[PDB]
Amino acid sequence: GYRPAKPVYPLPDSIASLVEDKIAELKKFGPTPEPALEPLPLTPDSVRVGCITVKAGMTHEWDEHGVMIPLTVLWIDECQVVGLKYFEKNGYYAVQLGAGCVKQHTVLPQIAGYYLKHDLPIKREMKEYQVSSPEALLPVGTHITAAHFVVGQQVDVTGYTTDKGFQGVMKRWGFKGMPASHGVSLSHRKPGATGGRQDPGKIWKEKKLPGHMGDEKRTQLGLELYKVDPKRNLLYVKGAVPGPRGASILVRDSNRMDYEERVALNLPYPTFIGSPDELPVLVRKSDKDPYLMYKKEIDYFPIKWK
Amino acid sequence: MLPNYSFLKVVDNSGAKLVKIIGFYGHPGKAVGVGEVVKVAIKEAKGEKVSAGEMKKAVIVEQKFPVFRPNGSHFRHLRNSCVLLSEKGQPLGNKVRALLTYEFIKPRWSKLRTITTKKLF
Amino acid sequence: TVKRFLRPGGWNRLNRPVKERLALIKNMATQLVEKERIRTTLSKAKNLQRYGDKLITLGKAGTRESWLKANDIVRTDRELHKLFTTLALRYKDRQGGYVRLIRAGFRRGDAAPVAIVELVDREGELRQARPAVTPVPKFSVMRWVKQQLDPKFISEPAPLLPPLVRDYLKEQN
Amino acid sequence: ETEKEVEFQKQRNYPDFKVGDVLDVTMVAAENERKTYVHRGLCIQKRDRGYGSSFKLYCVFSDSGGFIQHLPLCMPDILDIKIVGQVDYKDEEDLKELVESESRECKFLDKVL
RNA sequence: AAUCGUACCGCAAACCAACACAGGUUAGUUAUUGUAAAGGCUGUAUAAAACCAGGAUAAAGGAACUCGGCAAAAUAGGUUAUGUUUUCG
RNA sequence: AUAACAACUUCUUAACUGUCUCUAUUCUGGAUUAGGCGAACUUUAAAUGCUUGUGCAGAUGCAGGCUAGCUAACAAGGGACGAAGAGAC
RNA sequence: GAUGUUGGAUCACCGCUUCCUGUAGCUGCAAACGGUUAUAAGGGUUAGACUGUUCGUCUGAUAAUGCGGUACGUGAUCUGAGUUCAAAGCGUCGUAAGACAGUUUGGUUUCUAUCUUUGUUAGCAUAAGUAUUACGGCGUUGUGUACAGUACGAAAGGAUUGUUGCACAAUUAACCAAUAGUUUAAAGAGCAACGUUAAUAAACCGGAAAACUUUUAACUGCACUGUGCAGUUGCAGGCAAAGCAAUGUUCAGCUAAAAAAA
Ligand SMILES: [K+]
Ligand SMILES: [K+]
Ligand SMILES: [K+]
Ligand SMILES: [K+]
Ligand SMILES: [K+]
Ligand SMILES: [K+]
Ligand SMILES: [Mg+2]
Ligand SMILES: [Mg+2]
Ligand SMILES: [Mg+2]
Ligand SMILES: [Mg+2]
Ligand SMILES: [Mg+2]
Ligand SMILES: [Mg+2]
Ligand SMILES: [Mg+2]
Ligand SMILES: [Mg+2]
Ligand SMILES: [Mg+2]
Ligand SMILES: [Mg+2]
Ligand SMILES: [Mg+2]
Ligand SMILES: [Mg+2]
Ligand SMILES: [Mg+2]
Ligand SMILES: [Mg+2]
Ligand SMILES: [Mg+2]
Ligand SMILES: [Mg+2]
Ligand SMILES: [Mg+2]
Ligand SMILES: [Mg+2]
Ligand SMILES: [Mg+2]
Repeated sequence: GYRPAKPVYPLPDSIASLVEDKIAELKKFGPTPEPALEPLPLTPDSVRVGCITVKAGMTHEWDEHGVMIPLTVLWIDECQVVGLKYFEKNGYYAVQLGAGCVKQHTVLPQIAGYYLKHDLPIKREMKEYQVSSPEALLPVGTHITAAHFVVGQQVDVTGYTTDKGFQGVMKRWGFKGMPASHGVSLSHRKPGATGGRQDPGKIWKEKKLPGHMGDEKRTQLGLELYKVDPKRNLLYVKGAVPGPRGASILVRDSNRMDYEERVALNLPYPTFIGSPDELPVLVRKSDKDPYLMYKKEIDYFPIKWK
Repeated sequence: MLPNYSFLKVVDNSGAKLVKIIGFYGHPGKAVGVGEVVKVAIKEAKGEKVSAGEMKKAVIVEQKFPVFRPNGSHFRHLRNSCVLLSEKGQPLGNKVRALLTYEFIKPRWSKLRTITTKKLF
Repeated sequence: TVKRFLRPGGWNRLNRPVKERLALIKNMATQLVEKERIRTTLSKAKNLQRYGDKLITLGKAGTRESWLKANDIVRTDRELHKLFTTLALRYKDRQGGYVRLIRAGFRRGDAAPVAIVELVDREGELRQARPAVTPVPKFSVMRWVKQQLDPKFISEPAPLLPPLVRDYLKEQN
Repeated sequence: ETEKEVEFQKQRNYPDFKVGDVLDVTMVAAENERKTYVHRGLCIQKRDRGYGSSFKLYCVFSDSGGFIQHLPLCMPDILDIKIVGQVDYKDEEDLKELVESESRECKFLDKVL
C-alpha cells in the first residue's frame, strides 16, 4: 500500500500568486500531434509495435519433409490504437493499443469515459508500446491485424501462466525429499533444514518454501511463426505458449533477430497498409534437411576408435 | 532407455551370452538407448574368444522402450540386446541374429550392416 | 446450475463412500416420486435434482431396457408403477427441466443451507411453470426463423395417438 | 480439425479396418532416401480421435522375436492400406497373452521392396 | 410343606481400570457346502490446499537403496525317477 | 567334533519387487472451511527489527552504520543460550 | 534449579590460500603435452565395491573431481550403525565384591508456535487506468565435432583463431496436439514426465512512485474452499439424431415486459 499522507499548509499571501502563475505555465500544452500513415524506411535501431491476441489451443501438422510440427493457435479479435504519448506532455513517445470488447454497464465509469470521449468501443485490455521517434506514431483508430507479421520470422510471447494453487517444495521447487523407508518418521515430503545455528541466526530472504504457484508473468523468446491466415486473423506458432485457453498474449518481434535478418524479411513499417481480406494463407519454407545425419556424420559421438 | 547396471543379451556368435553395463562414455544422461556404445562385463560365456570376468565394449541394438521417429511414429522390441565390439570399433563375431533398424544406416556401421541377417530398411 | 466435479460422472461426494453414496441417492429419489416435494440440505438437493431429471427420462422411454435400469433405482413397486404410467404421460412434451430447486435459508442447529426440490407441473406446485410447448405468434420473426432452421418445430401439444395411427386403425376396422 | 480432415480424405482412401485384422501397409522410409517398403502385421489397437487417429501393428520374426509399431493414420508417409486376413481372439486379456507369447504371427518373414 | 436368592446391567455407557476409557473379564448354547435362520445395532453441514496416516495402480531398469533386502513384492500347494548326509528314526 | 532343532548372530544363491535411478496419479480418514461444545504445558513487566563493535569473554533492550503503511490468517521451524524434570557424567 | 555425541540424509550463506572453465608474462616453450608467477570466485566439482565411520585403498567414466569457516553449519526437520546405563560370553588382572582405559551379541529418540526471522494470502487505510526513470531480485553454462592432417616439424606427432557453424548434456522457464502412467456413479476429462518447445542476454522478473488521462471521484454477487479471460437470447444444469466443459435447444434457477394511431 501507500504511506500515510503528508501534511499540507496554505501558502503565504506574498507567494501564492507567483506559485499559481508558474504552475499553470508549466501545465499549458500545445496542439496534439497528428500522425500520418505512410511507409517509412527501417533503421538499425527501430522498434515496431506488438499486438494483443487470445490463446486458442494446440494442434499439429506435417511439413513438406513429412515431420510432425506441434502448433499453438493465436487469434486476433480487434486491436486498435487508442491513444498516444509524446515528449511535450509525457517526456517520451509511445503508442497505446487496446483489444477486446465489453458492455458499457459492466465496467467502471472511469474506464468507459476515456473510450466514449473519442468514439471508440470499450476494450477489455490496454497495453503500451514505446516508439523511437514521433514519425513512428500511428493515427488513433488504426487496426493491427495478422498481416503485421511476415511468415517465417521469430516472435516473443508473454502472458500469465496457469494457476496451480498451494503447492509444496517437491512440486514447486523440485526438492528431493527424504527416504520412504529405513526409519523415516513423518518427514517424507518436508523441506528439511532451513538454516544453521546461532550464526547467522536467521533465515535469508527468498528462501524456498511452500506457497501459491502458477499465476505469474513469463516470456518465451525465439518462437517460429509457421503459418499466417490474414483473412481470419490467425497465427500459428511452433512451440509452447504460457497460459491456459483464453489467456491474453502479447506478440512482438523477437530481440534475438539481428538487423540484417529484419531487412531480409522486409517487415512492414510502421505497419501494413492495405486490406488484409484479399490475402492468401502462407506457410514458411525451410531449406534444411532433417535427415542429413543419415548421409553425413554430423551427430554427437564421444568415442574415438583405435 | 537403459539405466546403468542393466543386463543385456548378446546376439552375436562370439560366445558371450549375458553382460552387464558398468559404465558410459561422454555425456549421454542417466540412460542410454539404441546406437550408443557402453562398457560391459561378461557374466556368462561359453567359448574361447571371450571368458567370464572380462570387460568389453558393446553397442545397443534392441530395446523394449519406445524409439521415436521425426514423423511421429515409434516402435518397440521385446528384448534388450547388444553386440560386442573391439577396441578398433569392429564386431568380435561374423553373424548377428537381430533386426537392424534405421539407426544403423549411418556410415559408421557398415560392418554391422553386412553381417546382419534381417534388416528393417 | 449444478457444479461438475472431477470424479467419474461429475457428481457430488456427499461426504460418503461411493457405496453408501449410491444407497442414499436411490432412497431419496424414491421419496421424491412418492411425495413430489422434499426439503433437505443444499448438496443433497443439487445431486437429487440432476439425478431426478435422469430418472424421469427413463420413464418417458417406456422400453424394456429402460425399465430394467429403473428397477434397480426405485425401491418400491408402487413408486415404479407411477413413474412409467402417470409421470410418463405428464411430461410427454416437456424437454428437460422436470425438477426445480429454490433455496430456503439456513437451519437452526448447525446452520446448514437448505432448499426445496419439487416437480414443475402439477396441482399444488409452488409456482406456475411455463407451458411445455411455447406458442409462436403467427406474424413474428420467430415463426419465420423456425421454418428456415427446424421445419418440424412443435407449437401445440400433440394427441396421444397421432393421425397416422388413427388412420391405420380406421382402415383396419 | 475438420477442414484438414476433409483435405486428407480427398487425397487418400483407406478401408475401415478393425482390431484383429491382418493388414498390408505401404510406407516410405525417409531415413533410407525415401524408399518404399510393404509391411504385413496384425492390428492390435485402434484409436478413433479424428485427425489424431492411430493404430498399432504387430509382427513376429523367425529368430528376432516380436516387433511393434505405432503409426499415425493421417501421416503422409503411409501410401496404402489393405486387409488380407483375420485372427480370432476372445478378449483383451487373450490378445495380450498372444502378443507376449510370440506364436503363429509370422505372416511374412521380412519386408518387401 | 419352613427359611434365603428371583427386578435391571453382565465383551459392558451399569463389573475391574479416577471417565459413557480402542484395555481386562469365567462357563453353557444357536444358523452357515462356495455361505449364513433368528436376534441385535445406526453417523453435525460441504469440498477440485500444502502436509500426515492406512490402501490401490504404474512405462523402462531390478538392491544400483541402506549400518543391514528395514519395509514391500513374489506359483505360494501336491507326486516324483535319481544323488547326498545321518545318531538309520 | 557332531545328524536333527532355532521369531539367535554372519555370509551367499534363486526369484521378486516404488528400497532405489525418479517419482506421478488416486481412494478412505485427519488437517483445512462453517455452526455447536470446550482442555493443557507456559507467563517478573513489555509498545519485543538487521549488522558490526562492546561486555560474567556468542545482545530484541548498551555504542556506531542502517531500517517508515496497519492488524492478522494459512504454511515452514534458524534464534529467543525455546518448554518439560533443584545434572545421571 | 541440564548450552543433546560421531558420521550421514535434506537444504544452505560466506572467504580465496584456484581442481576445471578465463586473462597476461617467463621458460632448459619447434608443434603437442607441460613447468612456474601475477590476476580472476559467475557456473561446475561423477556413479560404485570394502569399512558405523571422517579418513583411506581400489574399479568404469569425467572439462575437472579444490581447501576452509559457519556451536569441527544443520535431531522443537529425519536417521541411531559407532560411542556412553541395566543382560550375557571370552581373554588378562584381583583371595573376593569386582575392574579393562580390550573385544563380542542385544538394548524406549517427547513438544498443538506467544515474540523475532522467512514463504504465500486476505481485510483495513488517499478514486481508477496507462506508466518514462529510479530501486530491488536473477546471473549471461559446459563437452564433442567441422572449417585442417592445414601452421609447426627430418620423421613421428599435431595446433592457434572465432559476437563461428552443427549435435548433445546439465540448469532454468513454461507447455499438453501427439506418446507413456493414473480414476469405474469414466473419459478425445483433469493432473502428470519417461513426452514437447525455448534461452547463453545491458535479456528477464517484483513492488513503490513523478507525470498524464478519465470519473456524478470508484467499492457484493452466477452452489464458488479449481478457474470465470461468463452478468439476462448470460450460463460447463436438463434435453437431442451431437465431436459430450464443443454444436443445437421451446424446459429449470438467478432478474417479467409493453403507450394507442399516422
Ligand atoms: K536473500
Ligand atoms: K502452449
Ligand atoms: K439421461
Ligand atoms: K531363537
Ligand atoms: K523456531
Ligand atoms: K582457475
Ligand atoms: Mg523419493
Ligand atoms: Mg516415534
Ligand atoms: Mg511414513
Ligand atoms: Mg514399475
Ligand atoms: Mg550397495
Ligand atoms: Mg474435517
Ligand atoms: Mg555481539
Ligand atoms: Mg542490535
Ligand atoms: Mg544440582
Ligand atoms: Mg588469488
Ligand atoms: Mg565444511
Ligand atoms: Mg556440528
Ligand atoms: Mg535444531
Ligand atoms: Mg553388566
Ligand atoms: Mg570371565
Ligand atoms: Mg584368579
Ligand atoms: Mg531382537
Ligand atoms: Mg490442461
Ligand atoms: Mg450437460
